[PDB]
Amino acid sequence: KEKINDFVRGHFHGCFDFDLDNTLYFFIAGRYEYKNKGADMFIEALARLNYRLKVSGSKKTVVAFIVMPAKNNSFTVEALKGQAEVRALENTVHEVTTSIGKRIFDHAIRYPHNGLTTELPTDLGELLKSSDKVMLKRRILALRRPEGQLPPIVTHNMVDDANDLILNKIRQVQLFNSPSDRVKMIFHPEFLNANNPILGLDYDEF
Amino acid sequence: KEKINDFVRGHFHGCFDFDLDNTLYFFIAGRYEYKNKGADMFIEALARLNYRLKVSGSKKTVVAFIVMPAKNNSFTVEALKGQAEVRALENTVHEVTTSIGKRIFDHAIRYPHNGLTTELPTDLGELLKSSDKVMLKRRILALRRPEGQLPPIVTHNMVDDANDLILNKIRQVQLFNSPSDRVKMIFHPEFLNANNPILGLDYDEFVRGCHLGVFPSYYEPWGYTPAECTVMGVPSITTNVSGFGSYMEDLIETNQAKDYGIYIVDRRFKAPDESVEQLVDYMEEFVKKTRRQRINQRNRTERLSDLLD
Amino acid sequence: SRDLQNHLLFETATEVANRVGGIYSVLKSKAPITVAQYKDHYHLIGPLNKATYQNEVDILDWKKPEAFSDEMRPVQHALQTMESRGVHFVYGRWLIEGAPKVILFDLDSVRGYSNEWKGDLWSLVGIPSPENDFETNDAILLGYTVAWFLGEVAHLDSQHAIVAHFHQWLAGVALPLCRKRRIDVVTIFTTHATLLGRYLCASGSFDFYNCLESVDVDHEAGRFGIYHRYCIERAAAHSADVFTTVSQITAFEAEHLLKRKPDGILPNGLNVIKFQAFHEFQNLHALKKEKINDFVRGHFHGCFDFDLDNTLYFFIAGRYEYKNKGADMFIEALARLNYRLKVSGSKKTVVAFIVMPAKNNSFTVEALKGQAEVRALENTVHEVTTSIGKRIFDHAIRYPHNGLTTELPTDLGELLKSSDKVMLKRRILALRRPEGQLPPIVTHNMVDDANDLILNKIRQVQLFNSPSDRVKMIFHPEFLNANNPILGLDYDEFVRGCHLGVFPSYYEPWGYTPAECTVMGVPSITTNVSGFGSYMEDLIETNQAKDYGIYIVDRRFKAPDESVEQLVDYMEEFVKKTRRQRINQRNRTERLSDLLDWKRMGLEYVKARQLALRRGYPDQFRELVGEELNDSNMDALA
Ligand SMILES: O=c1ccn([C@@H]2O[C@H](COP(=O)(O)OP(=O)(O)O[C@H]3O[C@H](CO)[C@@H](O)[C@H](O)[C@H]3F)[C@@H](O)[C@H]2O)c(=O)[nH]1
Ligand SMILES: O=c1ccn([C@@H]2O[C@H](COP(=O)(O)OP(=O)(O)O)[C@@H](O)[C@H]2O)c(=O)[nH]1
Ligand SMILES: O=c1ccn([C@@H]2O[C@H](COP(=O)(O)OP(=O)(O)O)[C@@H](O)[C@H]2O)c(=O)[nH]1
Ligand SMILES: O=P(O)(O)OC[C@H]1O[C@H](O)[C@H](O)[C@@H](O)[C@@H]1O
Repeated sequence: KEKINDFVRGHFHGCFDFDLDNTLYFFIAGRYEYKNKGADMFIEALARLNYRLKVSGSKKTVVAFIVMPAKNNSFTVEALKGQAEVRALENTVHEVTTSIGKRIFDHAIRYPHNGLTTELPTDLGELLKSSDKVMLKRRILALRRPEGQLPPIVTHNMVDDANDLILNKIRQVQLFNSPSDRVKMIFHPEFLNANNPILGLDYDEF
Repeated sequence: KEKINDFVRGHFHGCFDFDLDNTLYFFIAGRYEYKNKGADMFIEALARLNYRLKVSGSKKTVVAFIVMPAKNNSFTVEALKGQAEVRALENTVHEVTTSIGKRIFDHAIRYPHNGLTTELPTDLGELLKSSDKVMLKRRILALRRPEGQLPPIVTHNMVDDANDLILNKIRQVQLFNSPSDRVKMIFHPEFLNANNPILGLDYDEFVRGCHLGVFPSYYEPWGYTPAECTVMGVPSITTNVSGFGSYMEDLIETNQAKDYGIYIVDRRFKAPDESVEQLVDYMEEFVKKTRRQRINQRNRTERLSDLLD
Repeated sequence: SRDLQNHLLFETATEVANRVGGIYSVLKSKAPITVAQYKDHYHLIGPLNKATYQNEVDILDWKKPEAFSDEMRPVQHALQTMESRGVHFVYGRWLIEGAPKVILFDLDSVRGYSNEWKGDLWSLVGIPSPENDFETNDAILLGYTVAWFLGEVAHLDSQHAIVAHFHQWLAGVALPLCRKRRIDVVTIFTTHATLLGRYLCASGSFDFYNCLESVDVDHEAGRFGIYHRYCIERAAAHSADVFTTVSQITAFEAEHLLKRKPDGILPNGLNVIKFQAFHEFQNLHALKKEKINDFVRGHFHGCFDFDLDNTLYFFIAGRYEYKNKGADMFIEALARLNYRLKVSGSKKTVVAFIVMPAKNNSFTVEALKGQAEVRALENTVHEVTTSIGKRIFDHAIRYPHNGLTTELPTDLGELLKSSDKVMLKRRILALRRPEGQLPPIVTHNMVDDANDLILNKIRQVQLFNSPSDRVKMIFHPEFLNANNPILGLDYDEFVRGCHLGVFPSYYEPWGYTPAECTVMGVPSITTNVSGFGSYMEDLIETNQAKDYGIYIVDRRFKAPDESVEQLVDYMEEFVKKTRRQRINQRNRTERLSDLLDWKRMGLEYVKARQLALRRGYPDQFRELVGEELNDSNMDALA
């Protein structure tokens, strides 16, 4: 689940308005047989669930995955960039927390000497310096997405996007991953594999 | 030097009121020859240095090490506990900063949604929870020393503590690592070795980490000790009755030699109390230096090591 | 009765808070000494970039009484007058070292005035301003707005003498207005190039440096469709109390093309970041180089057949001006260098980066996936070594019991299990690339790949990053920034990581690009027709200059083909160096930093301001100093 969470933060970079501790992960998968496999029904019911949850005031979020193979030209640049920007924020946080550590540690070892009156730091300024703040703010800027751009409904560039049965159905029911939709939609038109650059899970693990 | 610091924090646990970024490490090392290796001058000089630094209101600290083998029953319980107590605080801080990490990250990735008005957290309470505080306070309590206990002057249990020349001399001059002393004494009665459980450095590594060797020898036909020290780019005090000192004295004009990290005490044409006062003048002249001055002096000392090849 | 010692300074430029090129770098790097000297009397001025000003400018409240002193009070009243005629602006601290107060004017806020202002410029200066050109529109708007502003300050303030300094023709429309309106300020104009000089060199046809005196400026300004802009630049240079360039090369050029001999040179400085340890810059080189190594490994996944420990990194960087910045010579020289290195059997590898912005649709999927593929292998390796660790540890702690007869494991199989081998082999497969596919020569998808000048030149010389090529090419058509997903470095960091900067410019009034390398202890190749190269050539004997990491290519007194061969000689001489010799050359390069510090260069700006005050108020200057001093130029006065 935590690897799924990693992908999902990247996919929703700059539009991340829900708590993953209160998010559920539904999926459909198999060969791309729109009618036979239930993909038409799945997408329809999710749209009705999305309406149902909004009405009842639910705080849950469903992220729904479709894993069926379609003709594509690999992953979108947005799917990969989002992943990299998140990875980059992580690494920046790790540098900052390492500094925080040295400052907490010095305070702890020195108390109660040199005018330290509390066992621990009380003010965030004792731990978090302006250079630390600058690089975090830059990492946050990298994750911002354009005015009115929503999290996409597909992870790849499709050969025939305009005629695809699953995408046209998602567009018809109007699940565009709006912030007010409690049900999110992600079509992944490739079979899962641990060498996948965005979601490095084999299907069984996923 | 970071490995020495790590040892010093342990040694001074519950008594750590000075700044390691502004602490210098002096050492003497060799065979236990109290008189011939100058250990008596060294300790006597340090006690006078301590006086001069206190009077001048200097905020610097010198921690002097004596590395000379004496019969012992290995490390004290105190030495080992402090090392482990400090590690235990390290690991607990590492847990807590991992937590702080998750919380900073969440805020960063989530901004500006769900009421996050600032890009970063501003209140420490968002990052540091009460379970985290309880852990850290417990580690801090483990580091507390009993009322009125001072960091020891020795790391080991000694076979004949009461008749040991070095410890008798340290106690005679009353260098007991009191908080108001700006000079600290640590006698480590065993050659260094990276298997050592409290200061896991071999000797060459230890020397590199230090700031100044002090080797006021009285009988010393060569003096391999300051020579090695010079080869590691560490400045050092020697004497004109040491063969290393005699050789450098003849090879460089003595006021210029201080620039290349070679201080030479005169023990041949001066009364002992004049030699001690000169040794203090050199130590005090070195403490005064800034970091940039220390760095460039080491550079010059390292060049000088071509001459000993 | 205006005070000459306690005076205001107003510095005006289009790049005041948005990077276009080197002028941004001048104003920024120069702010610490300028603020140190003036404090609350200094103000930068420019056009408000409504899009990008958010990132760099701290917005301040100019209306509160606390935001100005009482001697500086007139500047507030002047801004309150501009408000009461509807001129919108922004007051703020620029978020740089120095922290200088800025005044950015909204050019949309006076756009209604365009036609009567364009007309006043025609009738009362002479400048035809065809409506087509949105650049010369915005220059006229800015210039009229600023001359209006200084007009108010000059009337409302009666204590301070005022120095108005302006950089480039874009900010120089205010100059003729201050002269024509007899406004009580003294003006400096600094030009960082010439319009005609760019365009003459760009059309890389003729021998500009030697055949300069014989160009008909009116004919030539005509044929380039530049005359209306050339006329602004000329009026700036002619209307200023003091006129300056940045280099002697450009001074020679501004004499003959703008028709006024400059009063002196304002050579460009850097804000020299000292370290407490001199050697700290060497450590930074090795840190930043490792991040470049990380990128390279991804770029060459499945085609990685060289040792990065025996690989050097050359770069050219700058705005996309193919002839003027010398991208042509660079690519040509690398191709010959490749041939020399193959012939002499060299084991070294050179990876050449070209960092020049071009129209693009972001990074290729390929370049991103490789980074992801390499990062994924790294983590699998980390997993595998953790397990290896448990196993060495068990062996070591158990020895010599339970039949462990040697202190350490001897067979790999004790440590590396088959499940470990299976995941490592999967990651190796993900890095594999199809039969015959070569590492790209470019990291982005181009708009107009087939017509791009750099790509066509790389194709012409056939540097396709083949395994037998000892020189590799990577074109990165965007400026570097630490949020970049494939090479997460800021430009300064990347420069520290590299080994050699290569900037064989034909047209370069100064060239901060090699100067920035020098300050970072990175050797650079420049030319004798560049401001920086001419300047350094004058200070160091040209063979000694190579040992301090200042390689200068002769593009004045040599045929273009001799220059290419000289550039190649330099590259090959550098490639032959051992590591020790590289480390020693970088130290020698670093020592030259002091020569480029603003603490030295910024004295020329003081001479330029003194001369303005000496020309504007001769009587007062005389009685302040004691003699009638020579005002003919900057050095004659000092
Ligand atoms: O990825 C990158 C790569 C480079 N840069 C920066 O771009 C700047 C280029 O200035 P440079 O002086 O080399 O030439 P430029 O201003 O383009 O042209 C001339 O004309 C100029 C007109 O002002 C004159 O000042 C200049 O000296 C002349 F040669 C330089 O300061 C780099 O640090 C960057 O921000 N990011
Ligand atoms: O990313 C994926 C998703 C599914 N599967 C497998 O492919 C089969 C899908 O079956 P299919 O849709 O062909 O027919 P079903 O058995 O589902 O009716 C299952 O056995 C899954 O284990 C896979 O290998 N990779
Ligand atoms: O912890 C230590 C301290 C010293 N030494 C070595 O001990 C020698 C000192 O020599 P000693 O005092 O035994 O007599 P000397 O040879 O100086 O006359 C030097 O060469 C040091 O390298 C060592 O190996 N480990
Ligand atoms: O990148 P190179 O020119 O090979 O330099 C590599 C060198 O860089 C710096 O000097 C480092 O401090 C050295 O440890 C390293 O050997």
